Amino acid sequence: ATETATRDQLTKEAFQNPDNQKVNIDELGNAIPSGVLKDDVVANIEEQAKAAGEEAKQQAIEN
Amino acid sequence: ATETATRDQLTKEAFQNPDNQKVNIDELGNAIPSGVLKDDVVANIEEQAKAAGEEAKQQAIEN
Amino acid sequence: ATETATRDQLTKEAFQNPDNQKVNIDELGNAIPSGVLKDDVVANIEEQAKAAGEEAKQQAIEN
Amino acid sequence: ATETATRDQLTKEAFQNPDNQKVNIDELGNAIPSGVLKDDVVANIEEQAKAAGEEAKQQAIEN
Amino acid sequence: FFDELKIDNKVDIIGNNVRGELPNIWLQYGQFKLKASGGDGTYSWYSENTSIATVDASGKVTLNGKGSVVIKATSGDKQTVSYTIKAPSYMIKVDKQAYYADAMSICKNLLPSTQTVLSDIYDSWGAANKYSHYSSMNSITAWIKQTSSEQRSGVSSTYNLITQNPLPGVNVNTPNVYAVCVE
Amino acid sequence: FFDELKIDNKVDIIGNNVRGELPNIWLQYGQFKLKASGGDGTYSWYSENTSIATVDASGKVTLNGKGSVVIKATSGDKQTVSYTIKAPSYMIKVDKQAYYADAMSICKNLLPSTQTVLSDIYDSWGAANKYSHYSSMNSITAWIKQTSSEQRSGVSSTYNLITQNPLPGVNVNTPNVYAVCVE
Amino acid sequence: FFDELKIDNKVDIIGNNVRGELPNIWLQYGQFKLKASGGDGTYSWYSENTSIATVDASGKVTLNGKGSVVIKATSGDKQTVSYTIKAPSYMIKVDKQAYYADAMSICKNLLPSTQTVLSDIYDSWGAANKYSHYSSMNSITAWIKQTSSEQRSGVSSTYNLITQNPLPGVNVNTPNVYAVCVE
Amino acid sequence: FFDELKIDNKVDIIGNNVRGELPNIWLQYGQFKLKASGGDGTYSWYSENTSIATVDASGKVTLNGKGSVVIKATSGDKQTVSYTIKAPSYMIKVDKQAYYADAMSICKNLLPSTQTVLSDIYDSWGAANKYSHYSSMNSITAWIKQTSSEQRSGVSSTYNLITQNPLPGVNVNTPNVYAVCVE
Repeated sequence: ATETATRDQLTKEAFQNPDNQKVNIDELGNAIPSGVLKDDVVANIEEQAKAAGEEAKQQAIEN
Repeated sequence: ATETATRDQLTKEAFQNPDNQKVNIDELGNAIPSGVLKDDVVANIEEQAKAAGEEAKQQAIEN
Repeated sequence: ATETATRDQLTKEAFQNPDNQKVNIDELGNAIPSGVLKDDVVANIEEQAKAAGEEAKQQAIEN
Repeated sequence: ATETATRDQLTKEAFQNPDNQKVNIDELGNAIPSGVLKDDVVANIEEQAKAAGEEAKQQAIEN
Repeated sequence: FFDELKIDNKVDIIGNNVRGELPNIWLQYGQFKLKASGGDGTYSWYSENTSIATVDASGKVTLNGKGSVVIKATSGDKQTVSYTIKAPSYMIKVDKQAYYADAMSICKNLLPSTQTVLSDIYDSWGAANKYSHYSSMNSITAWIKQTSSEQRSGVSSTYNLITQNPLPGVNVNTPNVYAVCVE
Repeated sequence: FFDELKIDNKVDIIGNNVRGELPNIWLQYGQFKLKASGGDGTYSWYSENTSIATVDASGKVTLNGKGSVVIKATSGDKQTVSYTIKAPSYMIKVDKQAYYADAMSICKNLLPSTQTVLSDIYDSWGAANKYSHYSSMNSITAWIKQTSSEQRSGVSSTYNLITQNPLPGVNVNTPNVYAVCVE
Repeated sequence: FFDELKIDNKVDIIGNNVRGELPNIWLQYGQFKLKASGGDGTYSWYSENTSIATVDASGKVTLNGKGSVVIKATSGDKQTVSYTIKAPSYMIKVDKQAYYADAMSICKNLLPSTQTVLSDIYDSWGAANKYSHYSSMNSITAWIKQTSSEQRSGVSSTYNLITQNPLPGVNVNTPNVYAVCVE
Repeated sequence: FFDELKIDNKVDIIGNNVRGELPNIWLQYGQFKLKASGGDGTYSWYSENTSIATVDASGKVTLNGKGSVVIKATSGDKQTVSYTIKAPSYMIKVDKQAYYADAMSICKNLLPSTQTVLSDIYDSWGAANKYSHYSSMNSITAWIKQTSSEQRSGVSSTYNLITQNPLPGVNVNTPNVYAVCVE
């Protein structure tokens, strides 16, 4: 669908703000980019693309 | 952007309904698939994807 | 995936060439834009996007 | 184009591996997710989507 | 003082003012007019078998079935003769319009095997709408059994009896297409 | 012992075996045959003005221009009369085929103003290919000046002189479309 | 001519040269040194219960378990006394490093209930690596039982005993995190 | 009956209770305490050049600039001697925090050439916050002139004087990073 991409753009738009990224710890108690989004933010994003899909469909239907 | 695809899906969703396609004529006054959308329908679609872009932006901005 | 879109662009790139579109008949034996692609062309396209997906994956894996 | 998305998927596929992310420093010399990709990795990605575009074109041209 | 009676060999083709002899192939409900001469002056036509054929008080004939049959022309002075209508290879019959899928079904596997068929019917009898049974029609587009080739693309081609008009690659699901059978 | 000469009023319409009088509207190079009677037995036709019209030794007429003109029928016994062909409102002329853009150009802004035009020509004169100048043609599809409505969709509709066949919403850039002007 | 014997009340805190009395809370294997005075000149220390605690020939103490216990200081001139080590509220113990999921498992549901815990241990005993059992370590980062809030984001926060360093929102699956239990 | 006066060679290192001689490299505002002996009992310290250095009534020294200088210790019984502080190779100075771009600017092209630098300062003088000028600070993270390699990724690495803590690949635009110069 269309949602496919709305996914990939918000997922990336999310890694612009740290407070969405999970944190990981190195050898010496130091914080470092985990490489993951907090379950709830990803949760919302998924929840969005779906809706955006139920958009260009509940609307792509202009005859 | 995101609009990029909203484009390609409605452009294709349009070639599902003939009355959006322009018509072309063959050797003997017969109608046949031109391979184009009526300027106004394409016009609207373009006009849409842009807006849909000003969506996952005016909204992708959830911090 | 990525294929999602490779789909939508070739599906649309196909309705540029009539010989990919199926034909439908009106009240008086006249040919008109059916609004569909010949099973085999769509067949190939689908067959492509998948592969293109097994591209930005069998490659997105650059560590 | 098609590249549009090949962009967004690799950009996201990149924030899966930390060593692509730049690092930022907090109040107490601690490392934390900057929210950015190292110029060269992003550099390559951009360099890829373009090529992938010169793919579903130098090929979308199957008549 | 009357003359020998006799039904003229060559037949008149309602559908295209072309005078000649009955064609090997037939368009069901096609129509040809017979000519009598000599004896009395009046003439009465009748057909041995009604199913296979018919004729009005004038010689206009309508074939309504496949087989052979004879037409009897009787002059007002009790002089009667017969004209034999011998069966054709095949005789095109028009069933209801429907998707190729069922076209091939309706016409129990018997659809025109190729364009090289109906074309003949046309070349011979002419525009289907010329005849009584049709006329009130401006369109008749026929199914032609898709070749594996165009089978793959999920389509087939057509011919419009009333107009020829060959159309290649057609949606094997387009409405407005008659299911022409072949007996 | 010859009889008064005279060119029959009603005219024969080459294009559709319909006998009547010359139509108010004309299909350039259309053709009607004139009838003479009385005097000698032979008949010689000639046309005042050649541009506007012409006729062969038989009465078959070909209009080749807009205006009025007279046909002179002279019998072998030096008896001659005239039949007047009076100018029409408009007379359809077929220029070269081309995109609506230039169609409207070719035909210096003069394209059929509506479908309600060529339809008349057909209803009247019939299938263009019936006439000499055409015949060797199976298709003639005409431009009809797009209405702002269908202007926006970048298209217009058509009519096929040789077949009627009205087609709505056409690519204002489709090949195979003649640029019919209107004088 | 010897003097009364006696183990000085206040205790020495190996981990931060801060002299005072044993803390209510304990960092397992923490270490405090006891002081004797009077009688002979030598001094011999011993602990009632070995599990709960231990001490080397010098007064350096190592708590190795939860409970109460007594240390006996005997001077070379057979003069002996006891110093009582009374049980704490809780005593932090370090198990193996692992994802919060199992951290909470390892430490049988007993993980620090809040940051306001280990902080105390630090404020009190100091940097874990100061003590023998540790020292050869530069990092110890602890799990803190995620609050439903940060539960939803699938994460929790931490504290590094050897360095404090509070980290909020941590991957409840990051490696390099010790599972500190609380007895 | 007083004794020869004399400033003890080895110096005390405020920053890490490690007694030895002044280091070849310096952490600006670093601090070492000098020892006097003999003569009177009191002692008065003073420094030849104030810019380069300073000392309070106790021997605690603060280097405040690059160069050489001498400290004069005078005993209450008018007995005075000098201790020479000779210039170092380089002396690390901390300017304001800022993006590497300007770090390299602030410190007029003079940024640590490699991690192998500040490490020494630490290994030698210790944790920057130990000294007066700092202490009220828990963090000092330094820029290290990016190698073409990490130049391409638009980043560089760091060192925290107050904590060591080496961080590779850092946003050459992260806030909270001091621009340490090198004289």
